[PDB]
Amino acid sequence: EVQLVESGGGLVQPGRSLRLSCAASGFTFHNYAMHWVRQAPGKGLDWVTGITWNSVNVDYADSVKGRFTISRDNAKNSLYLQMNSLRAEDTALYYCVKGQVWSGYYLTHDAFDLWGQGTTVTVSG
Amino acid sequence: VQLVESGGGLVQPGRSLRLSCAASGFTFHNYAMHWVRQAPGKGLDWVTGITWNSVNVDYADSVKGRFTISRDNAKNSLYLQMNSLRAEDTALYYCVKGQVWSGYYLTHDAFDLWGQGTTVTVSG
Amino acid sequence: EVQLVESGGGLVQPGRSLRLSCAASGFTFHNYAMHWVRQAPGKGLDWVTGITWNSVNVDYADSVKGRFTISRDNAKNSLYLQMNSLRAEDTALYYCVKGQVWSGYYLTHDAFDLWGQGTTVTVSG
Amino acid sequence: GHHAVPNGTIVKTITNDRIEVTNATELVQNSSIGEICGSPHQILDGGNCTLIDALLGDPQCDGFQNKEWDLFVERSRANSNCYPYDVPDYASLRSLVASSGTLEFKNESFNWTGVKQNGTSSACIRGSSSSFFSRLNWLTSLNNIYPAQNVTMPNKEQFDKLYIWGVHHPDTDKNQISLFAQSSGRITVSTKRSQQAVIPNIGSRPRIRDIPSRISIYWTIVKPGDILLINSTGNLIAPRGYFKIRSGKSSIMRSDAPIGKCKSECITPNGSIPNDKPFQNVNRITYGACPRYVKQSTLKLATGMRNVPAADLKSTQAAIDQINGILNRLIGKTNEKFHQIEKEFSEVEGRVQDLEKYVEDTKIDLWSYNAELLVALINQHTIDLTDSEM
Amino acid sequence: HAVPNGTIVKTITNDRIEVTNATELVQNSSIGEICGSPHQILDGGNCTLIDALLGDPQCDGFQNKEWDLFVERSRANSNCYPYDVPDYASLRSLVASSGTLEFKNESFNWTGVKQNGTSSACIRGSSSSFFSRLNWLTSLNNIYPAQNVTMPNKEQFDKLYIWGVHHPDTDKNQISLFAQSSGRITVSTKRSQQAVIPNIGSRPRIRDIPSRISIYWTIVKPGDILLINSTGNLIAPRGYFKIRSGKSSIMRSDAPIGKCKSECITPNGSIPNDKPFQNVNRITYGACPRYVKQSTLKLAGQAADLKSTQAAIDQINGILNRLIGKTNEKFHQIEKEFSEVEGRVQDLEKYVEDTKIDLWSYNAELLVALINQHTIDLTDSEM
Amino acid sequence: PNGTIVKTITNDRIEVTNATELVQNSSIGEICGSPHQILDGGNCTLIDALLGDPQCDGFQNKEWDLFVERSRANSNCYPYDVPDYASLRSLVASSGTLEFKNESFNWTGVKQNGTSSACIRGSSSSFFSRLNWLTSLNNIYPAQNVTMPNKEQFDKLYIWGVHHPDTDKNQISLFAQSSGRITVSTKRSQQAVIPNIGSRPRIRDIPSRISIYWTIVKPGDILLINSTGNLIAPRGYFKIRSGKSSIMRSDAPIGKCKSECITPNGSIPNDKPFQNVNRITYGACPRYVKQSTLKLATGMRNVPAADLKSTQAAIDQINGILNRLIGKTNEKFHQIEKEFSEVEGRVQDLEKYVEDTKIDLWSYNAELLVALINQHTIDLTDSEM
Amino acid sequence: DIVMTQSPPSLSATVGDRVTITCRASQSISNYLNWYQQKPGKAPKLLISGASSLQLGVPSRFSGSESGTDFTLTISSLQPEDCATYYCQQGYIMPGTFGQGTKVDIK
Amino acid sequence: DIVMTQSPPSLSATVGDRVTITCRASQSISNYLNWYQQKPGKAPKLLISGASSLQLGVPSRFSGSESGTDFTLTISSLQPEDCATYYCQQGYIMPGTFGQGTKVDIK
Amino acid sequence: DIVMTQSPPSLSATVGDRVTITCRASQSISNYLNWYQQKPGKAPKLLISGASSLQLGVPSRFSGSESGTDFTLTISSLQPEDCATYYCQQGYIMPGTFGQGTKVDIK
Ligand SMILES: *[C@@H]1O[C@H](CO)[C@@H](O[C@@H]2O[C@H](CO)[C@@H](O[C@@H]3O[C@H](CO[C@H]4O[C@H](CO[C@H]5O[C@H](CO)[C@@H](O)[C@H](O)[C@@H]5O)[C@@H](O)[C@H](O[C@H]5O[C@H](CO)[C@@H](O)[C@H](O)[C@@H]5O)[C@@H]4O)[C@@H](O)[C@H](O[C@H]4O[C@H](CO)[C@@H](O)[C@H](O[C@H]5O[C@H](CO)[C@@H](O)[C@H](O)[C@@H]5O)[C@@H]4O)[C@@H]3O)[C@H](O)[C@H]2NC(C)=O)[C@H](O)[C@H]1NC(C)=O
Ligand SMILES: *[C@@H]1O[C@H](CO)[C@@H](O[C@@H]2O[C@H](CO)[C@@H](O[C@@H]3O[C@H](CO[C@H]4O[C@H](CO)[C@@H](O)[C@H](O)[C@@H]4O)[C@@H](O)[C@H](O[C@H]4O[C@H](CO)[C@@H](O)[C@H](O)[C@@H]4O)[C@@H]3O)[C@H](O)[C@H]2NC(C)=O)[C@H](O)[C@H]1NC(C)=O
Ligand SMILES: *[C@@H]1O[C@H](CO)[C@@H](O[C@@H]2O[C@H](CO)[C@@H](O[C@@H]3O[C@H](CO)[C@@H](O)[C@H](O)[C@@H]3O)[C@H](O)[C@H]2NC(C)=O)[C@H](O)[C@H]1NC(C)=O
Repeated sequence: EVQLVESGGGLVQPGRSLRLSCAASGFTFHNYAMHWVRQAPGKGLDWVTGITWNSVNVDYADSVKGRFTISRDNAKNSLYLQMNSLRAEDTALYYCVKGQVWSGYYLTHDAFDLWGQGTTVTVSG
Repeated sequence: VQLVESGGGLVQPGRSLRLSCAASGFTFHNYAMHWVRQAPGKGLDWVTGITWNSVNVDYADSVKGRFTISRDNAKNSLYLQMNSLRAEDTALYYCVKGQVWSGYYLTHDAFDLWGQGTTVTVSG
Repeated sequence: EVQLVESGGGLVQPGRSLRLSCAASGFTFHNYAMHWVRQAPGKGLDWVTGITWNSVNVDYADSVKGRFTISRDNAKNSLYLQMNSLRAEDTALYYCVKGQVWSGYYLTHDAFDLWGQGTTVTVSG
Repeated sequence: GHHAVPNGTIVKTITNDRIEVTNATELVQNSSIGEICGSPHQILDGGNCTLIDALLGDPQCDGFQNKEWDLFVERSRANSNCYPYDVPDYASLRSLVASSGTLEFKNESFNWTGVKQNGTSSACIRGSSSSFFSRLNWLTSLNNIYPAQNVTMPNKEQFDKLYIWGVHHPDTDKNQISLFAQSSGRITVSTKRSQQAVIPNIGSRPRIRDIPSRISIYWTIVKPGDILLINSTGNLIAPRGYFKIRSGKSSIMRSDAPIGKCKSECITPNGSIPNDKPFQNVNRITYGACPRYVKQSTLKLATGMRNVPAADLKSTQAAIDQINGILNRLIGKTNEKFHQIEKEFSEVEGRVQDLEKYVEDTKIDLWSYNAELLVALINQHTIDLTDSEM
Repeated sequence: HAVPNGTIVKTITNDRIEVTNATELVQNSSIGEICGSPHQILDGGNCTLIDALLGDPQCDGFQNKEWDLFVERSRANSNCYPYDVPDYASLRSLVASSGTLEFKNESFNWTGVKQNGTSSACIRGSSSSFFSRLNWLTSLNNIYPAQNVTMPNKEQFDKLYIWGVHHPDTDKNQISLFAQSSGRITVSTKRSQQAVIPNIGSRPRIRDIPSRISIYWTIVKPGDILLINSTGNLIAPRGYFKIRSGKSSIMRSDAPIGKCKSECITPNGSIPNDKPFQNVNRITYGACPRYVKQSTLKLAGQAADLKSTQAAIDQINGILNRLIGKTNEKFHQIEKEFSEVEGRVQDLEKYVEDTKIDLWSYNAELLVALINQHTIDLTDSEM
Repeated sequence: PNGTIVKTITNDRIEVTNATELVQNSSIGEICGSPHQILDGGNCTLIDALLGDPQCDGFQNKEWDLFVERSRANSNCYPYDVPDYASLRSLVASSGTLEFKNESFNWTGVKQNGTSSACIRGSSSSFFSRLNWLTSLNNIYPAQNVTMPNKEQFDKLYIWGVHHPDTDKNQISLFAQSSGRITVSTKRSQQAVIPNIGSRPRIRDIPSRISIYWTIVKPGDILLINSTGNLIAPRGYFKIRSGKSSIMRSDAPIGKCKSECITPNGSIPNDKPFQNVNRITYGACPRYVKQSTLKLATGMRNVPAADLKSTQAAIDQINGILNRLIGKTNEKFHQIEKEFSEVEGRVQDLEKYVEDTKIDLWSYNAELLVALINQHTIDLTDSEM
Repeated sequence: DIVMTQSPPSLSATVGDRVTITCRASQSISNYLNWYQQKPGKAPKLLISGASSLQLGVPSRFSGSESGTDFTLTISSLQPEDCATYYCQQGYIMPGTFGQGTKVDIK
Repeated sequence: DIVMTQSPPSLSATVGDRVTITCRASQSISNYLNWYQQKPGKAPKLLISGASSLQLGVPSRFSGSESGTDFTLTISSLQPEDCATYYCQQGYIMPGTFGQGTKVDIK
Repeated sequence: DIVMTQSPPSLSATVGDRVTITCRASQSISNYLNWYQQKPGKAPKLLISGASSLQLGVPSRFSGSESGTDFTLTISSLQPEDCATYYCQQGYIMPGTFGQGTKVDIK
């Protein structure tokens, strides 16, 4: 059916970089906007980044500005996240999220209709 | 489709009578019903009429105060009661039916069904 | 098969008379106007006479104004031309042409949609 | 020497914006009485009821049968308690019946071969039994057979006749077969000058009083010497007779004011208003000998003279005569208008409604400009003439 | 100076004042003839505009004729196949403002059909006929194949096409005319489409016909293409008319046409346009005075002083020159008289006309009062 | 020295010292957008933005106070026709906003999100972003009976459509049934539509068309959609509001200036009471008069000094007149259309008649007002001396 | 009450001829006039209601018209079955005002 | 009355080439111009009427146009069968006037 | 940068009772609020979008309403399957602002 599978993650030392991948299967990928969200262990849900189809409007959160990069590949049906500089505040479970509007130029006025079972990223010695 | 009548006869002046009209073949609780009397070889006269809801009831001037008209929709019947009869009321009575399907008032209509009258004679 | 057939041509002396007849077959005759057009040997095309379906508006050319008569018979499906006085300038091939407008009152706003192989008229000694 | 007043009033002229005078009159009326009292006019209170419901014969509107009027008052609590229906041109029929001014109904004996007549529904309850509209006939198949109808009625009288008929729109095909014995019906009502052909549409609709079907109402006008022909094959709501169309003064108003007892000639939805003054500020909707509408709260005409704080009779009489002549020319002479266009809309429709609003706004602006200029001119010339008497 | 025979006029501060001359500013009479020198008038005796456009026999002499004002008479009737126009007013206004009937033939394909059908109620001469600008298409050998014709617009002006749909009385008639039980017509361009389905049913007989014809019109722009794809009940076109923008209009009037020169036409007749206002009719053509609802409006030893007299005469004549003579030209406007009951649009039109008449009457009264007051003031100031 | 000629009632030409102009004859060719929210719809009509054009995507979920339509606007997707185009355009323009809210309709056994080659969104074929082309799935098109209530506190606008295919083969291939029918109803209105097969001229290699319809659902109401075939479903609902908003056709650049009165030629100042530029205006604008010059006598008559009190009195009176006339303007936001590209008939004639009546009446009023004020100004300035 | 007047108290006509009966009313009734036919020894039968609307079953030779504030009932071919007494009635106000009858005989 | 002038009195073209013939009128004719083709020894045949309306049976390579004030007849792909004389005629006002023909030959 | 406030932080109810969760926003979001339900150890599932639109597959016992300036999510008949954490999220401005959690426990 419809699913989003996330790969990557694990244990990384502070100041190092790694790349997470999200593969979508079951829907037209070049129509819906895609987001990355994260949840700390037993704390809450925090928005991370978001991109649209055609990759014109890209938005990041204030705490992840300048060190994070999100990209798309509509031919290969993939959403990529690259994190370069990492701190201990990013140890979380990451979810790859699908949007609801069928074709949205802008990233707002939307809702999260599909979520994926995220991957664990730990930043520790 | 007929309106039959009963109750006619010979009564002395100053006494009472009760005529009954029974309707069959049509929906009774829609049409207005009147009574019309005809003297022997004289003409036709109007005496009273009633609507489907028994809200508007009208009487002729010469029969005011002594004549009562009533209706029972469940039993499909129309009743007339005479109390103080005189020699001017010896006539043949017709139980007539109105034409409008559902009239709130007794006016603006005609008489589309007539019964075969019953005879009322007031004499010694 | 829609056709017009002409008859009555020949050789006549100057100052004498002639009568040409045109028979129409294959179309409703009382709906179309009818004209006569003559062509000199090796020269251009010239308009001669014209009539309508009701024989109400009849028009003639300037050079044949007085001595030419055109008539129509709807019952017999015929168009007749009568020439009273003939000169040497009238030796030509005559075409009996039909009009294009269906039930036209006037002769003007139309075109000649059917032509007949005309007959030869020679006015010489 | 002139006279002065301890009090004062402020008026507007052309050269001056504020002039103190001795006496000023108000040319605009800002208040009403709150009661629509029909002494000179005939007013019909359509409580519980609209005009179309009274026309069709709603069980609640049964008391409006064969009743004439000069103004129809339609209230905001009016509802429907019968079979659900729609009118494809509601405003046109409402205006036509409102301007006719009469609900007189005369029965006719249509032929109607081989059908079941006087169909009743449980959505309409008259008394304690299921019923239907009193001026329409629901034609239903008899013995699972609905023969084609072809009936004619000529107009041998000396007036136009209005016929109100309808088309039944069922919900499902099963209902259509059970009611009219045919998969698809078709209605053709024609005269010598017009034709109306209607095809019913089958589909579900939201339930009003447990009824998923609807009824579409149509009307026809038959002129003298014409014939009305009805050639339906199914889904016909036949007429039981004809109404009378008249030309005269009559209209319909939407208001919520009580009806009283007074001789007022001008009616507005707020209430009855006196017509002595030439202008008004209450409502755009009027009926009968009404002052014109302006958007000004106050418009005062200087019926006096300027003040700067024995007797002569000839000059005083001359000034009084001229001022009273001006007042006679202005105050009292009012034109009468019956059955204007609608000025309030409860929906949004589009081009026609925008055109109507534009027309009314243009009228209001032009008349406001006229009122301001007229008061300024009259005040200027009044001051000039009263200063010319010295 | 004084006069023995005076006149009575109205000012702002005076209602009845006596003056000397008191000319008149409203016209209350007409000569009773529709003069035709400046404008081109077309008398449609026994002929409506739509009948002339379609080409019924009685109007055969109106084809290919231009006009500036079409005159329709009350005796006009139709003597051909019964027909109905679903939007009669719009088509009448369109053709009236176009100002020309000019037909150019076109050669449509029309495969496998019988053309030029005739009816016994449209007699032209002594034989049955039909409209001269429409083509009644009927089945041939009990077959009516589908039509797929197309015509492009390679010219420099819009083309008007008039076509129709036949509504027969019974199914037997429909089959006998067009082989299909139910027909359907689709006429479309690059910007608009029109789909029509005939309605079978009986109608009152006009000239022994229970069937009818519904008339529709399309307009094709200079870069468009007209497509006709009907498979039944089609009264095909025979060509296209020319649509122009001009100063033409229509008028209903039972008045004779004479040889005279005048610029302002009303249904009662032609009226002079010197005075600024009128009282005859609200329907006008050309340079006409405004309509007011008032019967009359009027505007003002021994020696002599030439200078003062000349000054007063000059000022009064300047006022008169400003008022008298300068009129405005309105050619095509909305309808002001109706012979039916319609509804919203008719009420809106009546409201518009009443508003205009009331406002112009108020303007006329105020203007005459103002000018009289100032005329009296200035003539009193010169003495 | 220099003089100005003005017009009164008694005299047609009087030489006065100073005279002002009450008619604006010029405009800066820029639609200033400082105090009004102006949305430039380049290459995009209002209806093409209400629906989802592949080139009008940037206008979605946008608000405006005035919409500017350009003459170069064109459509670049599936051909469509609106049976009442003017009404829908006016309704959406006066609504003042496009805000789509998605809804989850209960469509059964059908193929959704159908695309076409007319719309191209970047590289792939597509369709409108606010509609839903429902076709058949596995050669079956089950009947759709879908309900949606209005539990909110504002009216909801639904835009749906019908599909008109070229031939019967195309209809059967798209929808299994030979003839479809659509019924969209509420508790107070109903619309039943039947498609019409037939060939049409090809726009972007398509002989089919789409008809567009709209429905308004009030609070406490319910929208029912019952369709057997040929339905272009909606993806959600728009929001209808009442306010000040309109739509204009103007080929003028948008600038950073500030001005209140807009016109298709540009933004014009509103100090003077009248104008001569265009009959189509937005906001607090001067009235339209056919005249080109209307001059008010702001000075005394001209014939070829310690009296300060008389000078002050005259100046105060004239300045009071000017204050009454100059600067006080009325605000009209949404009006009727005043330009037509096609010939239609009765309603267009009625609109033209209404505008002509308004223009003539206001021109007469302007001329009379200038005449009276000139006459009284000259009279008072003569009386002061 | 509104008195009703019928013109011919008795009329005789040949079979096939034309018979006309006229009625007048004291006040104005909005065409609410009904015609009744009574054979000897039987109940009345309504012929025309509304002065112009023919009831079902009545032969087409009976016609009703309004002319000059008078109401007319016309028989075009007087068959022998049309010998009866003809009465007029109103319905506008309700005191009940059947008029006197017109008796028709056949030669 | 109205004199018609044809621009080329004689034209020669190769098979497949484009050929244009022009006609001018003295007065204004409301696009009522008809083109006629006559082979030697046969009767004339009407090609286009109204300057833009092709008649049935005429090949599509013939086109007619109004180039402002001149009337043009264009043959796109000339063929050996298109060797004849071409005339332009008016219909506005009688008498009908034919212009002198244009003779076309094949190289 | 909107601060979403939720109430109550923790709730307890019996099987069958009525449960209400309220959410407020710092600024005015034009009815763009989404409700999310997360069970322990699973991904969030969207319940209501637009504050009034139920997504497909969500039981009808869930309702969303706009009570004044607050947004309410109501469970009419709580069931043992409805023990989770609920969040309210905005969509007007781009930075997604999830609220805190309302943990619901059955008795
Ligand atoms: C109703 O009234 C209207 C007017 O209002 C009438 O319409 C006019 O009809 C005229 C004929 O009466 C016609 O003029 C002739 O046109 C043809 C051209 O051929 C084309 O037409 C034929 C006929 O079928 C079509 O027309 C009839 C008309 O009723 C329709 O019913 C039918 O459905 C068709 O629409 C077609 O057979 C022919 O097809 C061939 O060409 C096409 C390509 O164009 C191919 O696809 C197809 O396979 C065929 O090859 C054409 O469509 C000419 O025949 C004719 O000119 C000749 O006329 C006669 C013989 O008919 C004869 O004198 C000469 O013929 C010879 O001419 C040349 C010299 O030898 C040479 O080509 C041959 O030898 C040829 O045999 C003469 O030249 C006419 O020009 C008008 O065009 C038409 N006008 C309009 C405006 O439509 C209509 O008839 C009336 N109908 C009735 C029922 O009363
Ligand atoms: C196409 O889709 C529409 C919309 O979904 C369907 O229309 C609905 O049809 C059903 C019946 O099939 C209607 O339900 C009935 O409504 C009546 C009103 O009573 C209830 O009203 C509302 C609910 O509608 C509530 O307040 C409450 O439940 C009321 O009782 C009654 O006539 C019916 O009685 C039943 O009521 C309850 C409900 O189970 C039971 O206790 C009773 O014993 C009894 O069974 C029933 O509720 C519903 O109202 C329709 N909706 C609308 C909007 O009209 C169409 O049926 C569907 N299909 C087709 C072919 O059109
Ligand atoms: C208009 O009214 C007339 C009244 O006669 C209707 O005509 C009748 O139509 C019915 C239904 O089609 C016909 O019945 C059927 O007709 C054919 C044989 O003709 C056949 O299918 C069946 O055996 C059956 O009889 C009926 O014959 C026909 N009557 C006449 C006299 O023509 C007509 O249908 C009505 N039109 C509309 C639009 O309602």
